[PDB]
Amino acid sequence: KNRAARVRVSKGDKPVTYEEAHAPHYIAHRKGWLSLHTGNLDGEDHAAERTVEDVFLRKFMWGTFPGCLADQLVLKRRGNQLEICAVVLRQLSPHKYYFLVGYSETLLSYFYKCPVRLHLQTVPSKVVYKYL
Amino acid sequence: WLIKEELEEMLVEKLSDLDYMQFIRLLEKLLTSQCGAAEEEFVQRFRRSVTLESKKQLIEPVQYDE
Amino acid sequence: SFFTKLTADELWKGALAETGAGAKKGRGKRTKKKKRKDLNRGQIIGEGRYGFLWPGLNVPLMKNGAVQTIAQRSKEEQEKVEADMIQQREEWDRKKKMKVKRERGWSGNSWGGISLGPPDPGPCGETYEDFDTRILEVRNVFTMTAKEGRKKSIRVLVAVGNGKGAAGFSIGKATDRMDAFRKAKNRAVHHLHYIERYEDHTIFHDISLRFKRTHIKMKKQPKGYGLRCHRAIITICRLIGIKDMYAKVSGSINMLSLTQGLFRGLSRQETHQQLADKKGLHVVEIREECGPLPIVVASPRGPLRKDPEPEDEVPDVKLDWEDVKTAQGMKRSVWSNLKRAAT
Amino acid sequence: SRYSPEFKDPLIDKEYYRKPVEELTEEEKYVRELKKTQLIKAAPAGKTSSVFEDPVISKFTNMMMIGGNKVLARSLMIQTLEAVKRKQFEKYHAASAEEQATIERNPYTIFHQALKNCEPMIGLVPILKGGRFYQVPVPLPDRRRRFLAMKWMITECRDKKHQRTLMPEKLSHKLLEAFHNQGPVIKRKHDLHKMAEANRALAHY
Amino acid sequence: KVWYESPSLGSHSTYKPSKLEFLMRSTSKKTRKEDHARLRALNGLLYKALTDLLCTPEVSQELYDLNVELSKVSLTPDFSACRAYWKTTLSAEQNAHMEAVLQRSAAHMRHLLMSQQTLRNVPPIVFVQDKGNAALAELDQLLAVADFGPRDGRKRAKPRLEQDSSLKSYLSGEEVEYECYAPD
RNA sequence: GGACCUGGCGGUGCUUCAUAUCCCUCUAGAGGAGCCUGUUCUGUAAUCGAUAAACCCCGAUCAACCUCACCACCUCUUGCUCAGCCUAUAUACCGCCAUCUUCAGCAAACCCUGAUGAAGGCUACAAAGUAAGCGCAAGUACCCACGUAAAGACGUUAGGUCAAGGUGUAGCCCAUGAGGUGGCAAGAAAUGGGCUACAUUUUCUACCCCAGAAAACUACGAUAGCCCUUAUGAAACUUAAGGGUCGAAGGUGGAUUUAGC
Ligand SMILES: [K+]
Ligand SMILES: [K+]
Ligand SMILES: [K+]
Ligand SMILES: [K+]
Ligand SMILES: [K+]
Ligand SMILES: [K+]
Ligand SMILES: [Mg+2]
Ligand SMILES: [Mg+2]
Ligand SMILES: [Mg+2]
Ligand SMILES: [Mg+2]
Ligand SMILES: [Mg+2]
Ligand SMILES: [Mg+2]
Ligand SMILES: [Mg+2]
Ligand SMILES: [Mg+2]
Ligand SMILES: [Mg+2]
Ligand SMILES: [Mg+2]
Ligand SMILES: [Mg+2]
Ligand SMILES: [Mg+2]
Ligand SMILES: [Mg+2]
Ligand SMILES: [Mg+2]
Ligand SMILES: [Mg+2]
Ligand SMILES: [Mg+2]
Ligand SMILES: [Mg+2]
Ligand SMILES: [Mg+2]
Ligand SMILES: [Mg+2]
Repeated sequence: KNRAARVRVSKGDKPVTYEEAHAPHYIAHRKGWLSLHTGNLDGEDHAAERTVEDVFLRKFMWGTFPGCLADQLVLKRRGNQLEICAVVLRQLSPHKYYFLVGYSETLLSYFYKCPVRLHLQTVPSKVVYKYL
Repeated sequence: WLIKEELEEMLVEKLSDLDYMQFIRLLEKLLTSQCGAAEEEFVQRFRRSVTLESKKQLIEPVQYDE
Repeated sequence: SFFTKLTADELWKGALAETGAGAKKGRGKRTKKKKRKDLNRGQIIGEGRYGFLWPGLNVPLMKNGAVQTIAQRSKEEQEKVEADMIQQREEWDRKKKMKVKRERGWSGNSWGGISLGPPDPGPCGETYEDFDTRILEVRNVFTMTAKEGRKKSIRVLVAVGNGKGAAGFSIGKATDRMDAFRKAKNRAVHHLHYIERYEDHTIFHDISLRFKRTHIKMKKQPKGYGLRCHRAIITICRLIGIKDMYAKVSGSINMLSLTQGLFRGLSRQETHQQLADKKGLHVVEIREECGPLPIVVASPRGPLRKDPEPEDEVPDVKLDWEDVKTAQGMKRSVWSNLKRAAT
Repeated sequence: SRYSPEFKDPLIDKEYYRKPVEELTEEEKYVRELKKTQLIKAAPAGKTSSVFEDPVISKFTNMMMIGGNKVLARSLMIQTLEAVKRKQFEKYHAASAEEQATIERNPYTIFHQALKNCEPMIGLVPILKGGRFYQVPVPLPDRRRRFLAMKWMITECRDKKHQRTLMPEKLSHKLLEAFHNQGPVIKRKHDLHKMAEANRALAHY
Repeated sequence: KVWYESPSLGSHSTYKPSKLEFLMRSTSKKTRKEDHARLRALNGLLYKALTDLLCTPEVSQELYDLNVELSKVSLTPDFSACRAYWKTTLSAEQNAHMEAVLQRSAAHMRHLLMSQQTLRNVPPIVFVQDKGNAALAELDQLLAVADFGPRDGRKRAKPRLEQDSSLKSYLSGEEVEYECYAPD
């Protein structure tokens, strides 16, 4: 039986998001990609470097906004700009979100030597697609 | 005849397969009778026209050279 | 390596080992079990070992109307913070260690006799706060299955009652013991019997019946006698509202046969008014504490017969040798009439 | 198959279409109006409307084809037909006016009659009764008889007994032998029948 | 009843073996053990009915003279046709004559079964020659025609005694708004 | 010990089936020969894992050093790391999978029957079942609506993997950790898979299908052996390519067995 990225049936009490509810074979059919860049296009270079950067940013944001992320990050690259789009919860005070936005944008801009912007969308609770 | 999934929408209910057959067997039993105009508009509500594509080959235009 | 690290959920799912051939068939038993702990629980965003004070994250942004600057706690001031967090961790552990202990049942490891509370409120704003639920039997049933071998399910017997004559029982079956508890108690309140009680404390007459192989003999008793009955009958009688009764259970001591045999016998007891109506005579109670005073307990609603009830010089009623052996004093048992706790 | 079940096989027969309407029956009229609504498979590259088309030779050619080499299989077939015809023209010119009348020079007539002389009427197939397989002499369907006459002819020519003889010379020699009720392939037919007669008592299995 | 069980709850239900019922029957339904008995008994009646018709002179003088004997009769559970196996005679030519007479008679036989209305709803009757002698007939017909050529101990605990602490965990411990803009 | 239920099993009955499918039928193979490669066994100072179906050109879309985890010898000790460990346990696990599946079922929550026993719950001219969800299906990808992919639940085999990585428990910490040099990986033998053949529907050349020669001890046939050269590399009797020399077994392969609509 296939296991990869499959939330398995339970008793009907497990809330899953739209992304979590779709196995890998639905990628590009029902669900899109969580990162968009040019490294994986034919004739394009530096796919290895874009991949390492993406793995880091997901870990960095998970631990930088602990308990706040309500969904996976959407990473967008245009030119040398890096845009990080995150769906977050509404538990932390707005002051702490502004601190972490200023802190994270600056630290990541100096780490990867590119202008980095972080876009936060707040939701009252994790958006549930279905109960598996 | 309309399919079970189309009957299940006219009625807005869930139907069994044998429920569908019983309804069709009862409509066929109505056509064989001397059904009038009032009994003919009713049966056509459950008849869906089948649009058949023509297998006739398309003819290319006849052109002329210099 | 930073990139080889995983999230807490992945780490606990692995460490706990709740999914696996060990947990499929309970092939592994857990006297020592890894217990999940939330390690982000008491953690404050911005607080680290170095003790830096970040304005707007872990300390207030403005102080005295001016924006605070980056600062660091002194070595001494930081030890106190660390010590305070360790104590808060043991205090939290102490709060979880302090769990209110619930009363036991017929025995320390028995489920029988334990209250489950009132049945759940029905969908249409129905409530059963007046009813109490008691467990009578919790059994592990083992089913041999075509592909999965021996599987373990739970059969539970529970009784419900409001203490004012309305009581019932239901069987519950589920893979989990707490789902069975829900099914039985909720189902029991839809199969309630009404039990007639003499003066709201005892039965109307002696009841002797057999259900399958379980024999139950019940005796009407005066106030203050208490419930001197099989422990399950005691539990059921408290739900019904019977305070004074003697019962003797012989033959097969099957909890289910005993429960439904008991409810069958208590539901078919003729009251004094029913006896008066059936025979069109007065029902007169003679009490030795009241001497020869005749106390009419029930009178027929319809006309009153004029012909006395025939006085058979000798009744052809069947007697219990146990009752006769006792009345004569020939019944000697070291276990009868023993001192017991109030029931 | 890449054809949905709705696709019908093509009917490649010029005469079937030029037939006048009046000659048609009410059943044949229905089949013709029906096919106008049906999906038709593309005609295979093997068969055409050519007047020289022979389905039996086309089948024999495919049973000789090794590894999809139709060009070579077809070349061997036409070389066999040319070799048969030349052997008969040599037998014809060397014969007397009386014998000439009995000498066949058409290789297609020889090819068909040679195979028909090798078709086995009855075969041995193991029908099971009582927990054991008994080679019961069973009738052979028409398809099986024609197929066996071809497989036996092709097998005999591929036998290693022939040393350095090219296939068009071997096959032509076997066809003319079988055309005269002589040869190894004819013996295989006779022996199969004789074996089926010795197992007549086993027809109950 | 007998050791053979006949307590069917739906005993009074009217047995309706018709081709139409099969199309409205639930294939999901699983046949009862006694459902076969109703089919088996009907097949016995069809055997007795055909067998008796065969031996009476009047129904068909051609049929009576043949002295046909039926080996077996099994109606299809589909109800499309009533299989009627007829024992094959050793005489090769006589197996064709008997078969030909049966096929012609079969059409009239179906109407004559409606005379016995209880068996009225009979499917088209089909006669099958017993291959025991018939299969050999085909071979011997080809055999003569054919050309044969010019002749010449880890302790396992009891599952019921397995100890559990679910109660000990239960008895040990009872298990453990205004929203405004710009809040300060 | 009695009765009954379930499961397992039956040298257990009947019935209908399998569509490249259990048997026969159809085509090309394996089983015999050489070679290539895996495994076993033996051997070696000298890894490990897989290993009936469901291992055996398998982890490897790949080992001359490196890789490397092995062996021998030498060396280091807060050590690339707020150490390290390819040490034990896949019968503690996550992760990713095999398998039936070339399946169609699993199932919460309710309801009813059996006296409220373990248990059971279907009949369409219907007799107690209703069922969210999951799977199938649908949809999508590829050239269609076909086909092929993909998908394929729950459960089965404590199936595979602690040596992808991570990690529970236990163990090592001047060693079970780290580094350096050199070295191992052979074949009495057996066996799996594959390649090349045994030739004439062939071999060589031209050509890419109207040709000329070859055709049994100078034929067909080694991608083997031996010798030389070249390529890659710091390093090549070793790896690969090419040339020369050599011209062997093999003459179409028993029981048995594989794949294909
Ligand atoms: K059994
Ligand atoms: K072979
Ligand atoms: K696993
Ligand atoms: K591991
Ligand atoms: K470990
Ligand atoms: K081989
Ligand atoms: Mg798979
Ligand atoms: Mg105790
Ligand atoms: Mg071999
Ligand atoms: Mg090995
Ligand atoms: Mg091993
Ligand atoms: Mg292993
Ligand atoms: Mg295995
Ligand atoms: Mg080395
Ligand atoms: Mg090495
Ligand atoms: Mg080591
Ligand atoms: Mg395992
Ligand atoms: Mg499709
Ligand atoms: Mg697939
Ligand atoms: Mg699908
Ligand atoms: Mg294992
Ligand atoms: Mg070491
Ligand atoms: Mg060579
Ligand atoms: Mg060099
Ligand atoms: Mg040579």
